[PDB]
Amino acid sequence: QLSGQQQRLLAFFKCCLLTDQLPLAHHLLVVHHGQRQKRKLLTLDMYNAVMLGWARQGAFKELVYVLFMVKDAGLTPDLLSYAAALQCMGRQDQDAGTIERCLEQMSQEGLKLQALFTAVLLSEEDRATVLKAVHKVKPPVNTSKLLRDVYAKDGRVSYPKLHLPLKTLQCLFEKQLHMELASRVCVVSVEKPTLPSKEVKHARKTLKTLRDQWEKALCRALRETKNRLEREVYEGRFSLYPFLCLLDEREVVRMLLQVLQALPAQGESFTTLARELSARTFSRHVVQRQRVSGQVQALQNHYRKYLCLLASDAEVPEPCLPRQYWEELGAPPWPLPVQMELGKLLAEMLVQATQMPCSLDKPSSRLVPVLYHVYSFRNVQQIGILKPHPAYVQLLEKAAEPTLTFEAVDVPMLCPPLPWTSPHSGAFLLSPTKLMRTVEGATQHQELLETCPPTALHGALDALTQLGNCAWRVNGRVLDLVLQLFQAKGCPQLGVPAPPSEAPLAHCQKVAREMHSLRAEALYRLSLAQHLRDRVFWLPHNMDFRGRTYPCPPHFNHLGSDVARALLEFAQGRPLGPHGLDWLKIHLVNLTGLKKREPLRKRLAFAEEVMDDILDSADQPLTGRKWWMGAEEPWQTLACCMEVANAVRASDPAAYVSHLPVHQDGSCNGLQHYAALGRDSVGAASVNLEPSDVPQDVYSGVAAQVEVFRRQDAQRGMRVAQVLEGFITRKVVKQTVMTVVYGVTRYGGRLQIEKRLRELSDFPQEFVWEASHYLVRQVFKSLQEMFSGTRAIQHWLTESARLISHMGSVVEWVTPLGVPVIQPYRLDSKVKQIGGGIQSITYTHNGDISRKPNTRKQKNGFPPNFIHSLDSSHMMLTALHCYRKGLTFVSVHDCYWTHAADVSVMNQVCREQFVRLHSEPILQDLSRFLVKRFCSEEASQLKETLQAVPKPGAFDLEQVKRSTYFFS
Amino acid sequence: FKRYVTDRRLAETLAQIYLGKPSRPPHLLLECNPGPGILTQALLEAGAKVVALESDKTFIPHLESLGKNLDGKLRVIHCDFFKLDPRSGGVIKPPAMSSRGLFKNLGIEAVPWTADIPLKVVGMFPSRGEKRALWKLAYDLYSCTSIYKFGRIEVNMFIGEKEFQKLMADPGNPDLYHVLSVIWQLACEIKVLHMEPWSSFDIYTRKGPELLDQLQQKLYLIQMIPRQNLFTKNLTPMNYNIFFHLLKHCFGRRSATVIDHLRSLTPLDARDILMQIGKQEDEKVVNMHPQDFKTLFETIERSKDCAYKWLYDETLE
DNA sequence: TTAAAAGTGCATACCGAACAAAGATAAAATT
DNA sequence: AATTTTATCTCCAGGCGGTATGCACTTTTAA
Repeated sequence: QLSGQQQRLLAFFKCCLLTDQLPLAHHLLVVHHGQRQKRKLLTLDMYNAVMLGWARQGAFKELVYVLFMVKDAGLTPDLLSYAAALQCMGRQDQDAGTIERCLEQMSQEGLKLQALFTAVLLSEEDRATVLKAVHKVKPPVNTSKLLRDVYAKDGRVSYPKLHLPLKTLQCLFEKQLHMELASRVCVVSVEKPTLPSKEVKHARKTLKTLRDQWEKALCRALRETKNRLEREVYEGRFSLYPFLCLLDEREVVRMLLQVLQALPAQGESFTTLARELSARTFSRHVVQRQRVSGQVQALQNHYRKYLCLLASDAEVPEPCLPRQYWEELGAPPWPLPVQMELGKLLAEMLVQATQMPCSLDKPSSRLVPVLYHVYSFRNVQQIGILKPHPAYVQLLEKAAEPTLTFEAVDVPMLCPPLPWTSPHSGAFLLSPTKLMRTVEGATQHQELLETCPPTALHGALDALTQLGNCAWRVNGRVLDLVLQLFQAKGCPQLGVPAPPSEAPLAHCQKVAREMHSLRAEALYRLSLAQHLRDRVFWLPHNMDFRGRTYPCPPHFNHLGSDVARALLEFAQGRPLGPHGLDWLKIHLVNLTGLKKREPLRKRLAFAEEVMDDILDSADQPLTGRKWWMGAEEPWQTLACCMEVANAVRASDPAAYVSHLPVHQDGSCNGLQHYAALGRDSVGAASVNLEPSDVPQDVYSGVAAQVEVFRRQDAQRGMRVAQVLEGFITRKVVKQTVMTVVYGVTRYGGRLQIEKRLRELSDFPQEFVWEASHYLVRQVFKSLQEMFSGTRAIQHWLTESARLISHMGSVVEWVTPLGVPVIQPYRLDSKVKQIGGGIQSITYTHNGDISRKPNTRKQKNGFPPNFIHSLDSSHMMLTALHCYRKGLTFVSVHDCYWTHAADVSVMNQVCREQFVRLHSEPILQDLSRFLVKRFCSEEASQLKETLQAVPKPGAFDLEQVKRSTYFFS
Repeated sequence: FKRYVTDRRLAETLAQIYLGKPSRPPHLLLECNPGPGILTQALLEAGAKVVALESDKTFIPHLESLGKNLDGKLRVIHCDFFKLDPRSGGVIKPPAMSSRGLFKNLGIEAVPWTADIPLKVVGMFPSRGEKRALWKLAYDLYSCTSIYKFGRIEVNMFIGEKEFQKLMADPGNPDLYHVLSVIWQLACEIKVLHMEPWSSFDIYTRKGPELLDQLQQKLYLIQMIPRQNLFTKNLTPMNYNIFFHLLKHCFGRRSATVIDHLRSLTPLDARDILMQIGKQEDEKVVNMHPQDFKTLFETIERSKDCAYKWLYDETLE
């Protein structure tokens, strides 16, 4: 229904409403209504927006005229059309006869005046004005079974508090609000400690003069473009004048200068510069709109009152979850074509307006563009690239600017996140953040999130809130060493990338390109860490389209590499107590990875065995035995050994307070859920889901079965086996089996087995094709024997997804918590493109519900998506039930972190929630939901595929509680 | 698929154009995909040193027995010209044999580019991979590696009608004038030696001995001998990537002027560069002669006083 | 006055190639 | 039915660009 021109005109009308350019919108509406063909584009929504814009001004005759046009067009006015007229009078102070007539006219529709308030999403000021005009004449709690215990007030609750005073928290909130209003963050650069020279001074002076010339040129270009688009408006044509009048001229100039300095020396695609410029424009628009509308003050007061809940000294009449307290205390986009067109115009204005001397070497007579438009060819296709002038790049690297620049969202918050009271509001104070990360035009996830019953989503939202409330801080002693390595020499074996200046010809150049990318990510993440070394910071969280949770700041979080997780540590602290030091040592051993097969007792003993190395590494991380670099994760092990040494060198280990996190990873979590759903007996014992004295590794079990098959075949005198002699190991077959949850097939696994064999020098190359074909079927038969319910579940899920896609609809399901999930896979058949002078951008209309479902990608993603949704549900349940007992809890998708003294407590619920999570009939409920949704309207095959659920195995789930290595 | 001759008269007519064209005895022939070997019989009764290069191992025994029975010079090396010298992998499957080893066991060695021709390569182009093979040959020739590593070698091959027209396209025929035409015509003196109707050959599929359109599609036997002065001071095998990018860019917008493409491709003054080559500013791309492209590239590359000349840093891929 | 050449709007096809591949196999596409 | 074709491992934010072609209409221009 939404055509290309219709969306653009509708957005134009709303933008004119936002910037109060009512004469322009009225003129354009008149022009479109004048022509017969051009009139059909207009719809009732456009008229309603135009008249609502006039209502805020109080011009009643304009409303009369637009109502006359609506009546002439044959469109029937709706409730909002009368609501605009009603709210106009309240500001205009008209006579009661008009109100009586307007109220009586609604009798044709029949809905009452309060029905007007309920049905129409009028603004609060609009609601008040409508109430004033009409006066002339005339929290729930979720009751789900799984979340009943979390939201029940009756019982014992020990919700924790922050460690900071209320005054300090309010000061930090003021700082965060100011930083977000400025919308930029300036960070000193960790690289280039100092460069005193004449040439750097000359480069800085030239750069400053160039930047002045560019800002003036871009101001003139902005003015000329605005005049051009205005004169196109006056010719009865669509344009983007209001979308350029939303922000100040100087703000857009600062925007474009920042984006230009953010362009890498290797260029960037036009469709990327278009997408990012539009997104930044929208963010600045919403921030400025909230600033001028006055909601900043309302948020400031509400937040200053709400901070008493989390403050240490402060208290509340009744402790509650932060969402509930926020609600009780008093609760205070553009279509994709428009966004794409707006970005291209800014990008073109940037490329055209800017100019630089061709020769900066000495005192060129001509000026050349800074950015060039080139083509990059990939097979038959081509890509537009905006590449900087190489002289400008040389000037940038010669200048050695001491300060980077970060967007507001990129830097971690300096104040606690806003509660996730609704999909619309949450996370950042002012900047917009969507709950489910997806593509820009995608609006089928938020639609389901908003249309769900308000109570159902609560369990998800609260969980995210807790994950955002967890404080953090930077480990100083680890960061000093990382900075020392990064600045001088680097250490690629450890993880610190080597500098570009040092030696790493075409192979040399490819190595140089990867190393430069890694060094750039490191300057961004180490600069952020250096900036936040003395400040407590928070990280908001948001979901993906399935249910997993990710931090919002991408450049610096706990989902990163070894250094990222090494620097972070809890800002608060807890005393070690009785069992804290044991868990610290077990965590150290787990990070080393040497004792993966041993029981907890053996790891604890081994930690005491090598204590001398731990002390020497902690005391002299770079001038001692340097044992810590031998671990699987060197930096995390260094941090853990430093913490353990500080704990054991204290007067009393039980009184020592430790900020270091401790991880309890799951064992093959995807298989752990396959086994639970299928009640697999042999598989459960393999995945540590059944109690045992020694951990059971699936990887080594598969390798052992493959080796047994190899010996059996070698006993038959077959050359393929005879070639293999001890070559089968968990290293060879780990990658093949870990992706079985992802749905890998024999073809895919063969490539990874070949890759693993390739490093193995002992193995003869001639047998690679035959061996890979052998090992593939051996591994697959091993998994079929160990995991049969897994295969049945995967087959049933894939078949149901394939039939659903064949029926013409995408696959959607409800998680056990209550969150609904829809799959974003559709076919890009019709091409969408926008014509521009520089280049014609090819874009995908992400929000097209008319596109046909993509059956391959739909049926090839259903099982892993379902497993990730269940994993997220389990994580949320454990997070909430840990919060109920005063637990700090942050999780990397299955790796639950907690304080050292608290680890055991987490385990006690981490298992228990699992036991109840699968206690509900997940598969039968999924089948019932899919039958009700996709089969209530060839349907026999779909109904039979969904009605036949695999029969559960023979297993008692309650024994997961006594399992010692379920999560370790 | 592939096709081989099934008529005595056609093989006889091919014999003299293949062997008597070089009046010099010592030219050996590196024949590709002999098939049954009737053409090899014609070339053997012609007396040439026919080195059969059979793609598979199926028909090697017959040809080898024929060559050895009369002590004839018919060495059926198991290799294919299509898969010759594959970059992927380190272990080479015998059907895809490295060029160095094939030439070492063959007995031929390297000669200077300015020197004379070492040998001649004959056969027929792949039925559906003509563009691919042409691009591979062009890349090898301009990079001075693979077959052309040892010296300039004629490639006397049958090619389809459409590919031949696209190869021989000129600025006088801008409909099909593309980058392949320029890159080949700057290097090889392409001349049609023979033209035949494809119904004469027999197509031997995977099982054994579209289709009608192919039969009616006349095949042109084309000879490609690399030019003596292709590589110059400025156009070198190291710089051929920039030239390839320039040619592929200038045909991205065929209905455009060279002066605007120069701005996208170089920071130098477009008008000043166009003045050196004696061309007007308002010159379309499709009106540029293949020699004019090389002259433009060499003119750009000869900037005496500047530090930057190009925007192809290999970052573009 | 009346008819039209010129122009604007949309979809819609068609073109442009480096760089092996060795089997299996199963659904989907083609016949 | 039945030969060919083509994909073959989930997510964490993603798409070729140009030229010619026809259509269906408004619009500046012909007498």
